[PDB]
Amino acid sequence: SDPENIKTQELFRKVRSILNKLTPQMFNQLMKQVSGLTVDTEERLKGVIDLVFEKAIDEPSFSVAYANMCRCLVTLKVPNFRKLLLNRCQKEFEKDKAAKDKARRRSIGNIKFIGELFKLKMLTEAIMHDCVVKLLKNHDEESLECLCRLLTTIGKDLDFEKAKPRMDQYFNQMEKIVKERKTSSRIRFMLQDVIDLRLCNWVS
Repeated sequence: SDPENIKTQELFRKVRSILNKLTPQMFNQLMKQVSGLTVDTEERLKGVIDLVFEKAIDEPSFSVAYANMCRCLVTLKVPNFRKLLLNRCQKEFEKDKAAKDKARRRSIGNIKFIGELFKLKMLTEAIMHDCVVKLLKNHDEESLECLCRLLTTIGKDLDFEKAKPRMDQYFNQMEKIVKERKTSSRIRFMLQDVIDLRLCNWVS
């Protein structure tokens, strides 16, 4: 395409610039920055979105920022945003199903980001369940703490009358992890907190 290839180039560079400020940008400045972008193509929206995930995978810690970034991009029409997001998210999942004990570390980062996106309504409760199942699968301290923090924050939202059964199972799997002391008493107290919470109808 040649001349278009040039604008797609500048777009991507502008987006890498936005993401590459060593000091995470807050929402307001994000809206002004994103308004200086031209995402007029699906290949472009998908590329920008890819750029964001790649950054969020490198610095999971700033996933609140990147999620806010995404929150700004969803204010654009292109010849369907959440769809590309979901698709992009399930990519890590559909790929995680394929030191594969270091994949857990990367998995924790991704889930933190995905959870940040879910908190801004850009993702489905269905993908959160995938996350929970993935966290229970790996029963290491990091995964469990991620699980405890996640469920503490979004637990009741996921706890819908129709999801009650799967949630019932998650929590019974956690109690089992407690009962068997192959985990630190610390993680065991954290686990018992999420269980206490739920038993208390998610009221503190």
